[PDB]
Amino acid sequence: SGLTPCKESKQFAKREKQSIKKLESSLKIYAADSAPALAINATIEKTKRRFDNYAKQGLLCGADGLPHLIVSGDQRHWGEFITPGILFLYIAGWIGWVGRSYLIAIRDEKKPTQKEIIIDVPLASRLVFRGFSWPIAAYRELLNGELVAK
Amino acid sequence: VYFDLEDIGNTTGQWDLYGSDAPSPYSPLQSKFFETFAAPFTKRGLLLKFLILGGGSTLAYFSTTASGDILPIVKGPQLPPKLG
Amino acid sequence: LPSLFVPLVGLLFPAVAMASLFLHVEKRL
Amino acid sequence: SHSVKIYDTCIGCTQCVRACPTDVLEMIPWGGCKAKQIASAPRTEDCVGCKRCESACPTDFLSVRVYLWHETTRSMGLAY
Amino acid sequence: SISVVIFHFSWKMQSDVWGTINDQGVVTHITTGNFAQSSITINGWLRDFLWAQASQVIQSYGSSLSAYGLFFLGAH
Amino acid sequence: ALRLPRFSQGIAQDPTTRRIWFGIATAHDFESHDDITEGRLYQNIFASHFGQLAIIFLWTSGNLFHVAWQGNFEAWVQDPFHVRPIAHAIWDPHFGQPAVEAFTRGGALGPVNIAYSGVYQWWYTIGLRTNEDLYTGAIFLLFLSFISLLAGWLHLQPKWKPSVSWFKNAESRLNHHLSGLFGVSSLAWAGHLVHVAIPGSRGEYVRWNNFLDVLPYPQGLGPLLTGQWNLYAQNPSSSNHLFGTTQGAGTAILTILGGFHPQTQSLWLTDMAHHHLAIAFLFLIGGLMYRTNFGIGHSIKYILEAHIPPGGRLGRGHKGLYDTINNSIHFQLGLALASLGVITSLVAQHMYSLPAYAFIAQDFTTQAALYTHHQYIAGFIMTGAFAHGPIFFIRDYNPEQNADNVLARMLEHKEAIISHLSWASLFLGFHTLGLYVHNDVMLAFGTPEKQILIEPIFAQWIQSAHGKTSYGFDVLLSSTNGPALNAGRNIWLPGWLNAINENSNSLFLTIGPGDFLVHHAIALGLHTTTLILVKGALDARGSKLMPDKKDFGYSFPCDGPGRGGTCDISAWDDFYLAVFWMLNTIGWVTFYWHWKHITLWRGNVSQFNESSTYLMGWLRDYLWLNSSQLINGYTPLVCNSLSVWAWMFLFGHLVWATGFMFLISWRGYWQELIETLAWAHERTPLANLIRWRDKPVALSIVQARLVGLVHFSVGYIFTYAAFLIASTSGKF
Amino acid sequence: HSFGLYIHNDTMSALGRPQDMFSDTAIQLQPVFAQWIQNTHALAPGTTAPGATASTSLTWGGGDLVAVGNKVALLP
Amino acid sequence: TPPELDPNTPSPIFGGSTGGLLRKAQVEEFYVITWESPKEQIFEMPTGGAAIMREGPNLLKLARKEQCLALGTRLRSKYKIKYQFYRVFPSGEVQYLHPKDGVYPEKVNPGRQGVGVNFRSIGKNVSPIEVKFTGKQPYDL
Ligand code: CLA
Ligand code: CLA
Ligand code: CLA
Ligand code: CLA
Ligand code: CLA
Ligand SMILES: CC1=C(/C=C/C(C)=C/C=C/C(C)=C/C=C/C=C(C)/C=C/C=C(C)/C=C/C2=C(C)CCCC2(C)C)C(C)(C)CCC1
Ligand SMILES: CC1=C(/C=C/C(C)=C/C=C/C(C)=C\C=C\C=C(C)\C=C\C=C(C)\C=C\C2=C(C)CCCC2(C)C)C(C)(C)CCC1
Ligand SMILES: CC1=C(C/C=C(\C)CCC[C@H](C)CCC[C@H](C)CCCC(C)C)C(=O)c2ccccc2C1=O
Ligand SMILES: [Ca+2]
Repeated sequence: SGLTPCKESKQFAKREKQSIKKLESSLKIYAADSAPALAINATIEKTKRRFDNYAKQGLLCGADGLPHLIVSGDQRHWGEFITPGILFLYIAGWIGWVGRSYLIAIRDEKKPTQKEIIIDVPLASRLVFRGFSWPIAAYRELLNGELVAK
Repeated sequence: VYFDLEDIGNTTGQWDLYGSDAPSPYSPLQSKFFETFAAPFTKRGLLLKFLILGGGSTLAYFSTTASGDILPIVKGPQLPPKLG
Repeated sequence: LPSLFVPLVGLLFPAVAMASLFLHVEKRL
Repeated sequence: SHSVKIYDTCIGCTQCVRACPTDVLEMIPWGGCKAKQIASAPRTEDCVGCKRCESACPTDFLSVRVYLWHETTRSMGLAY
Repeated sequence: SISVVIFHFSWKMQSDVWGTINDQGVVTHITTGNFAQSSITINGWLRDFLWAQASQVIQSYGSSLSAYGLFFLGAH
Repeated sequence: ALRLPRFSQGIAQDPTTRRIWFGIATAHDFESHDDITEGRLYQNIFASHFGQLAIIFLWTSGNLFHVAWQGNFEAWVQDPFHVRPIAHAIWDPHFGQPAVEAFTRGGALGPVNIAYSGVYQWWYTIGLRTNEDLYTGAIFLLFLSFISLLAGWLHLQPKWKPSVSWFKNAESRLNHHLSGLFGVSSLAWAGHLVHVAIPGSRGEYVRWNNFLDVLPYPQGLGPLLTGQWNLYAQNPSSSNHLFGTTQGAGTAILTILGGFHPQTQSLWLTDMAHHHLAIAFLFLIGGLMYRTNFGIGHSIKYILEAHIPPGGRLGRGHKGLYDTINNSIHFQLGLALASLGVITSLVAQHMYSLPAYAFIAQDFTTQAALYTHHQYIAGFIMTGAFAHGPIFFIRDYNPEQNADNVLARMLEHKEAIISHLSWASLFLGFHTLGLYVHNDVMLAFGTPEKQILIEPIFAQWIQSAHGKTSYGFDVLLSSTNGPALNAGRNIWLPGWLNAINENSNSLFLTIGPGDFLVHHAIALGLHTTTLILVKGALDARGSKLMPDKKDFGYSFPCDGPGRGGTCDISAWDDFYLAVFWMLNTIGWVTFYWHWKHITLWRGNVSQFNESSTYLMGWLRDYLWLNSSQLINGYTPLVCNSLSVWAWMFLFGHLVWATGFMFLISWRGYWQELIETLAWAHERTPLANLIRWRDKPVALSIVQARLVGLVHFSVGYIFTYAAFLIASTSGKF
Repeated sequence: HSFGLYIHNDTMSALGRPQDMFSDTAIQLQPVFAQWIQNTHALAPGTTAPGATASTSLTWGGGDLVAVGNKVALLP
Repeated sequence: TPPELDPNTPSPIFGGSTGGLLRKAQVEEFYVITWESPKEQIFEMPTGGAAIMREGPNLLKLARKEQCLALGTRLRSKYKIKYQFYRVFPSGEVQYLHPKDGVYPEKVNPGRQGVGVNFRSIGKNVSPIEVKFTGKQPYDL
């Protein structure tokens, strides 16, 4: 954390300033009441909103003038890494768990490959929401998690 | 065209195609001049040595020279970066 | 000017070496 | 030349003998399978090593194997 | 073959054909007629053609042509 | 025998041109030679070893001779900062007049090459001062090179050849290599330092003529045997000390000041004499652990047999592992190369950060050259270590004799090892590339604030622990109330803290988000290359696709198109694959090193810190930017002294791409092409008077991959070297 | 006889021997057959093809240039 | 049973091809394949393009053998024909190659004796180390 918060970084302010002037420059050729003008003014308003949020959410900045992320585990920045991540692992786990629920449903059947190239959508729709409680995979792990043959 | 075990050579096209077999068209004496003056180089081995030692030293000999490039010559040398 | 060892290494040694290798390689005991 | 071996795992299908482009293998009487025949490599001097034999064996693991060895004119497939 | 053909085109046109002309007759070609003296060398193609002209695509970020900058690296 | 190569009858009976090719690439594979025995195996190697040492001694002898005869050195000693060291003289009749002018530098009389190996700083630091010193040194090595050949010849004679059991006397060799080869050598090196090197840095010249009636120290060996060794650190060189002179010169010969000599920016000579003296002790006492002929010591075998964790979680542990290694020379070479490869990188990473030679840090091209040099050597060595490992599994590994020991269990759960290495590579690859591309898009859309720049605070935390003031953190050695600080207080710490916090040197450089990304690239490179190599080793003896991959050996072309197709299925071939990845890995490492350093020397660490976070930056601000003076070596308008590097630069590109031919196009195409040329020659008048003695054939399947890889590698190395040297030396 | 000439040129230039290169200022390899044709199409209108007023292409024009805006459209 | 012998039998109609014999035939070996044709027919030459079979006995000289079997195999199917091929050498000795044992190799014959067969099949072969330094090889066993 050898950095300075973005709220109080001159370089971070110079970037917002320089960016807006560039978009405003383009604003000149199109005159006022105009489609491009409204499009550029919308980018400018989207630009201000962006920088505003970064400062607002206490993100440090580097001498470069750009925010940098802390992933150490520090509590002030869970938003930077840890919070989104857990969110990921939830979804990743969801997808994988549902995907594995399908293969087991498919495995003891006729031609199993037939449903791997042509999806059983009724079956899939039945199993998709099981991923919602996928971290109760843990309780499968206490018993039938993985194969004993290997 | 043919195929006889008797004559395999001929069977497998071992023909001296463009061979002459004609007598020597070279005038004699001329031949004899060349036969006595080029004779030392015809012994092999010795020719190999004559060409290596001879060709080697002959080459060395042109070690000596002028308008090759043996002259950095009177030209003020640059420094030319941090210097040196 | 000793820098005339260059051709010797540069050419003579290589030629001799090549010729010799060539001969050893094509030899049929 | 190359080295080619056969194993009692052979079932006498005879496919390699049919697969070979240079007539290396042949079938001989045997009593280890229902076909009562087994492959043999009596002419490994004419083999090229293309492994068309191996490519045609249905045993779990090949019952005919080709171990590429010393190269000869015959094995190098040279018409010159 | 085709790659050295289209490079033959691109350099020849910019160097000897295309360019700015004003109302005095003065013609100023894009690469300024360096094809004759520097396309005859592989280092010349590396330097005066590739290195020199690739500056636009590697300096296109932030510009309207940055998609070309992305496809440049993307294709590498 | 009959003809070449007569170490192999079966290959001499080859009527094609393949006999010559393969006769050269198998000349050192002694085990595959005809009528080979274990006796002749160890004897041939032993002899080759002397031959190798002879070449090494001869090689260094050449450098010394040429520096003395064609190099300044003496001129360099007076002005280290402002004199370019000369490699040797250039005599090339192809040289045009300009080239002769442009190249005559360093105050030479003719065209010369400028040395970038750094032997000048080394020999100046070492004590060497004039050319006379260099000549006698060259003579000495020429002598050592002779007695190497002489000893190699001697032990090939029947009455001096050593038995195989002599070579398998492990405990004796270890007791001697640790105690004598490492210890005594290091002990005697510190001797040279306090006698010649240190006094030489203090103006007094101590050679053979006067090293007897001259003391290295006033108290002169009295305090050493007394026990009061502290006297040798009583009066160190001053902070205003000038190297080679008495201005500021002390008397100390053994110190621990830490940090750098202010003038030379290198480690204190009195720090290094002490270093080797202390080293020699742990080594001297260390080489008395194993048993010989005096009834004391350890049985290495018995230790391994005794190291079996109860509850058998490692099975039978290390039992039988002694003979597994002592009988297999490949296992020994593998261990040797792996260990050597690691300390080769250790050398690289330590010599740029902690320079030991006077005035070497100021020479930026030399510093760049040496680092890149060793990191590629280390890289090549590492792949070889993972090559003989496989070879061991195929040629020497005895399954029954390694039953259920740690080595066997590796093969037992090989799928688990390989799959996780695959996961680690996939994880690193997906995100490192992912983050790089994300940042490139942000820069493309002109919004750098949207980048993902992760701060490497773990490593920043380490640097703080070392005492770097940046980042804050208040870690050990960075905190006033730290037991670790007050413990080393005013010993090595004042010198260390001063050096680590100097902004010029490369001692623990400041790192940021750009450093974070490249390191994961590096991590990616390591994991993948290992994944390739160990998958190769653990599958050398077989797989599901080829259960009997043994019986076929280390290197074979394939197993045909059956069972799906089996190209590049041999353990030799994944080596072949891994070299590419190792070249890619070291490439990332040296790109990282060289960019970080040229921006530092330029005083512009800003350019690196802001451009190394997206890949366009690397292409534009590192490669495209620094290629300017290089590619202008020769011009439609002129030629420079950098012309040779410009030529070599293309040469590298040429060799590199030429290798693509052997790697992309395969054999059957060329075989059919050649046989049409075989037809042509026989059917051409005047030409069919001349017949070939060896039948022309296409290069073999494996040979192609070897030839291709060599080109790819040669091009790789020669291209970057042309760029590294030119871009650096052009600017310095 | 195509690429080898380049490598020759690279080596001679790097050795500071521009006069030993294959170039217009040294050892010339003037493509006279294509040049003669080029000239023939120039003298084509009026002479060979009387019905043709101007040349087939401006690359055969010789002393004719066409510009639109400030940019060059085509020239010999 | 004794093999057939030859040879004075005619050869097929062809115009000439570049795939023909070379010096190898003259100094190393060359091969001959022979067959009986019921009709005068057209066939694809392995070395060349197209040739005409001659009704009755036919003789063809090819280099390499594989060429012999490739053509012969084609002769067996396609049209029904019986063929044989020999190895010539340069001295004049000749050697009967295929079939070589009465019957074709696909069909089991009692006369034949096995060569290169390992009764311990499987990949039950020993590790290379076991034979290290023993001229042997694991498969040879
Ligand atoms: C270290 C090795 C080496 C050395 C010492 C040389 C030296 C030379 N080269 Mg060669 N060259 C080499 C490697 C080498 N080259 C390689 C690897 C290539 C392939 C890229 C070439 C391609 C090359 C070309 C295309 C040419 C040269 C030319 C030259 C000459 C240019 C200087 C000059 O003009 O003076 C003097 C010019 C002379 C003509 C003097 C002639 C020298 C006399 C006749 C020597 C007598 C013959 C000799 C004894 C026979 C060899 C015996 C030996 C093998 C045992 C010079 C003798 C140029 C040349 O020779 O001009 C035609 C030239 O055209 N080189
Ligand atoms: C059911 C889906 C599924 C599940 C649960 C897994 C699980 C796993 N994989 Mg596999 N993988 C899959 C599909 C799946 N994979 C597919 C389709 C491919 C072909 C691209 C691969 C290729 C692959 C490789 C090369 C590796 C793994 C590895 C692994 C292991 C480590 C985690 C990982 O890196 O995965 C990463 C995932 C990928 C690289 C591919 C993405 C998989 C997609 C997104 C999921 C499939 C979605 C499916 C269509 C859903 C069907 C819906 C249904 C209801 C109709 C883990 C056991 C690694 C391993 O062996 O661990 C030690 C390993 O190296 N996977
Ligand atoms: C202590 C160092 C050491 C030693 C003693 C060995 C010893 C051996 N190696 Mg190992 N190896 C090593 C390090 C070492 N290696 C390293 C660092 C690597 C990674 C690159 C390898 C990778 C390797 C492979 C893949 C193989 C071996 C093999 C062998 C065995 C046969 C060697 C032979 O006869 O071929 C002779 C070698 C040559 C004749 C060299 C010709 C090819 C080289 C590479 C080209 C030279 C470079 C190029 C020309 C540079 C000039 C360019 C110019 C423009 C400047 C032998 C036991 C072989 C084996 O296992 O036996 C079957 C095997 O295939 N090694
Ligand atoms: C730039 C070229 C390139 C790239 C990208 C790769 C990438 C890879 N190599 Mg290869 N390799 C290369 C050159 C390359 N290699 C060369 C020249 C050689 C010498 C022959 C090798 C030899 C080699 C070997 C022997 C091995 C690899 C392995 C791998 C994988 C390593 C694990 C990893 O990074 O996970 C991450 C994956 C990637 C970085 C590639 C994914 C590409 C994108 C990001 C995927 C997303 C697609 C996106 C949605 C767009 C879709 C397009 C649309 C049309 C569908 C990875 C796929 C190892 C492996 O298989 O890992 C287990 C393996 O053992 N490589
Ligand atoms: C046609 C182009 C050409 C040719 C033929 C040469 C030739 C030469 N150059 Mg020049 N150079 C060139 C272009 C060329 N150069 C260009 C364009 C530049 C940039 C301006 C330079 C810049 C340059 C410099 C700075 C130097 C040279 C030097 C040399 C000489 C090396 C002497 C030597 O070591 O002997 C023999 C060659 C070797 C020992 C290296 C060969 C490496 C092989 C491949 C090793 C592998 C061998 C393998 C085991 C097979 C062995 C078989 C064999 C024994 C038969 C040689 C005369 C050096 C010199 O003057 O000598 C002191 C010198 O320092 N050149
Ligand atoms: C004290 C210290 C430390 C330490 C650390 C450590 C502890 C270390 C390490 C390290 C390590 C841990 C290393 C490693 C490594 C490795 C490698 C590099 C490997 C390899 C290998 C190979 C190549 C193998 C091969 C083989 C095979 C495969 C088969 C069998 C045989 C053999 C074995 C040969 C720290 C820094 C913390 C801190 C500071 C100081
Ligand atoms: C904390 C933290 C950190 C660190 C961390 C770590 C270091 C850790 C770890 C880790 C680890 C070391 C882990 C491990 C593991 C393991 C295993 C062994 C696994 C497994 C698994 C499985 C079996 C799964 C399965 C599944 C599921 C569950 C879901 C979906 C489907 C599937 C099937 C895929 C950091 C600093 C970065 C950041 C902050 C925070
Ligand atoms: C071009 C090519 C050939 C043909 C290449 C041949 C026949 C190379 C012949 C080498 C010629 C004679 C020149 C070699 C001279 C070199 C400078 C080597 C130096 C000589 C010694 C130092 C070794 C193959 O046979 C082949 C096989 C399999 C995959 C790819 C390829 C492939 O790409
Ligand atoms: Ca520092």
